[PDB]
Amino acid sequence: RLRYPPEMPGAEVKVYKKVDNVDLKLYIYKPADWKPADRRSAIVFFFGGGWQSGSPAQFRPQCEYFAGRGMVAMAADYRVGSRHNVKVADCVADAKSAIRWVRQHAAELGVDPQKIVASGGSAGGHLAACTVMVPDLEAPEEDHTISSQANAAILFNPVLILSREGLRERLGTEPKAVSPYHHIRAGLPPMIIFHGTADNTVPFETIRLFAEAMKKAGNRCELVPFEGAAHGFFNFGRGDNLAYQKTLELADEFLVEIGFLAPK
Ligand code: NA
Repeated sequence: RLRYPPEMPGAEVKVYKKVDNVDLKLYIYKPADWKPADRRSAIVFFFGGGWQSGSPAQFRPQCEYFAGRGMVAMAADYRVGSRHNVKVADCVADAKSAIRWVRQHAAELGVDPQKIVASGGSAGGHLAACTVMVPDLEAPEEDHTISSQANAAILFNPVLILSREGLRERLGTEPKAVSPYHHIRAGLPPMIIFHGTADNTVPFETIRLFAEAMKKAGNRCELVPFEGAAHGFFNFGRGDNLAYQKTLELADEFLVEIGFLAPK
């Protein structure tokens, strides 16, 4: 199914972070007619795997699709528990480093620094959400005057509640500090969420409750239920790629809606 290290044919490889003698890579898919002077939107995908495993190859098909639509699309590698001595808070710092790196290098990348989308599945969906709405947890030696906050998010059955407060050994902080749900506030970037109603790993009600309170704060937060679908339904190769195909179509219309992508 998925392998690590990933095989990423045609991708440009860039090291976005060096930490603990590990070089963390972005696998970059550029569109046709790309030039550094471009101001294209960008999307950074974070794979899932419980902050313990997974592979950047997971979102390789989606990268190819969005580069084919004119986007600078990339899949980030980030540290995980089965390979590195990290906790969830470290994964968050890596995901923020990736967004900060793309913004910092927006001119070399042909990217609009205000059109960077964070995206991910399950644990990497959590990380994407952290880069839009969870404060701090930044790499301490990076230039914090470059924002690590993404400008939109596309989430594939994300984990969004990590503390049972107001309602742990692997987190690296107090639970609330890594929990997107406990940071809902007005003025947040737009996002779309795909989630299965029969998800036994991340209960759908936790996401519906999230999106409800997100709309109350005035945020554009669309939850697309996939009736009877289970955790992971969206992945390439699952079912007959019906869910993979429709999530791409729904994500495409979301990016055109907010002005990041041109209509087909
Ligand atoms: Na290339």
